Amino acid sequence: WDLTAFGLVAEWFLAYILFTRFFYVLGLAAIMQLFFSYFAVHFISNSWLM
Amino acid sequence: FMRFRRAFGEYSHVVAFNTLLFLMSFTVLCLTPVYSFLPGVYSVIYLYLT
Amino acid sequence: FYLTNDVSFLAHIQWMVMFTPLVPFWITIAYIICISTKHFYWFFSNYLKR
Amino acid sequence: FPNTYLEGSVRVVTTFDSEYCRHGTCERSEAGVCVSTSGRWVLNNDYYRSLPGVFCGVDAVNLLTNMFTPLIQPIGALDISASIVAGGIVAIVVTCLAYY
Repeated sequence: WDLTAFGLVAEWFLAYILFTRFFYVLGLAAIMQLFFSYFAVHFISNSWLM
Repeated sequence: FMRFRRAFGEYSHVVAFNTLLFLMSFTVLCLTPVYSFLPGVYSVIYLYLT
Repeated sequence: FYLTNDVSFLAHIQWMVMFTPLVPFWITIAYIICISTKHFYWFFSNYLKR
Repeated sequence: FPNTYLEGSVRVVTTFDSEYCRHGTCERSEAGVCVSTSGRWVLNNDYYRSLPGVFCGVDAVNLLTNMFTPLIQPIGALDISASIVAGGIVAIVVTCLAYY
C-alpha cells in the first residue's frame, strides 16, 4: 500500500501543533503554490521578471 | 588518473572547440522542425568554416 | 565605466532589474555584449586559442 | 480557395477580402499576401500571424519590412528561436563596431 499522503498529513498536523508566528508565511507560500497550478497560463505574458 | 590528466592536455585544445561546435550543431538541429531550409545552409557554412 | 566594481555590480543588477521590460531587444543584447566583452578574450586565450 | 503563387515545401498565397473556406471550418481573412516556411495552411486573419514560420504583410514590400518586427519587440517574445535572432544582431554589431 501507499501511505505517503498519511505521512504528509501527520507532518502537517505536528507542524500545526508547534504553532509560531512564522507558520502563516509558510501557509501563504503553500496556498500560493497550490493556486498557481490551476490558472498559471492565464496571466503570464511578457515581463520576464514575472 | 594523473597519467590521463597529463596526457589530456594535448587534445584539450581540440576538445574545447569541438564542444562549442557540438552545441551549435545541436541548436541548429533543434531549430529544424519550423524552418525546414536551414540544414543545407548550415552544412554549407560548416564546410566553409572547416 | 567610471565607477568601482563594488558599486558597478550593484548598478548593473539594478539596471537589469529595472529598465528591462521597457527597452528594445537589440539594446539589451548590445549591453550584455559590452559588459561581457572582457571575459570572452580571457576564455578564448585560456581554453580555445591553443 | 485563394490563388496560390507557389506550391510545395515553401508556400506563397495572395488573398482578397473574402471568407475563404474549404472542407471543415470557415473564417474571414483580410486582403494581402502571406508566406509560410512550411506547407501548412496560412491566412491573413488573426491567430494566424502568431505562429512560428508564418510571415504576412499588406504588400510585397510591407511583408519584407514587417519580417523584422520581432527584432524591436521587448525581450520575452521568443523561447527557442531567440538564439539565432540574438546572433544575427551580435555578429553585425561586433563587426560594424570593432572593424569600421
